[PDB]
Amino acid sequence: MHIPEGYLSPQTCAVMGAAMVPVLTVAAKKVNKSFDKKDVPAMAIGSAFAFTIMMFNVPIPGGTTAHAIGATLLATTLGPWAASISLTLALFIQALLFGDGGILALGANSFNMAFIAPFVGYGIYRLMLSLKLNKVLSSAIGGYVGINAAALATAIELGLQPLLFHTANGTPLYFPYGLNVAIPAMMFAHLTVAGIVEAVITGLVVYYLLEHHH
Ligand SMILES: [Co+2]
Repeated sequence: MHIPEGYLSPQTCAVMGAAMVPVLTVAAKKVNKSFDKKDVPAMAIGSAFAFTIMMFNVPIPGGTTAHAIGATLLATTLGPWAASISLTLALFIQALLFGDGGILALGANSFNMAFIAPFVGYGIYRLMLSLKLNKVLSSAIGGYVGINAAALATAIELGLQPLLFHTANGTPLYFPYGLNVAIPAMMFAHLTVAGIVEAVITGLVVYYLLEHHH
């Protein structure tokens, strides 16, 4: 779902970045207060793991791409504030060193994948636990819902572009497809393939982690 450079207006990029700043600021303070050095390797591993699985995507006509993220997996294991930083780091490296997702679109992409995805996933995860579902199942359901919420956010950011940024003749200045295209396109991919892959990967790793072995 990574948004490439030029898909979003500079104004949209600026708003998303200004929203993402307080988040990461708060995240940073939360982690500083309750993580000790020994916990830092786990963030970095989670970060490298999310990066790796995100590289495996499929283009979506009408949208951007579809791939898993591991956002809820990081959120259930590191806490959402630390998942935030790990996931954002992965996105930073992807954009800056690999050209995957635009640089100015970084506030947008991290808002979707490094904020919405793990916080929705974790919230859902806590809910399922309170319904007495086991951690493996709750995390997997949280994963599905989280990635789909991020897909929706992405689809809405893109879809608003032709509506808000066009020439006097009504020609799109950036992303050219509206909500009518972007939402069914992005949501269909994520409700039926990417969400499931995400759920499976989340539950699997969570399972083996709980087993501490195999
Ligand atoms: Co993406």
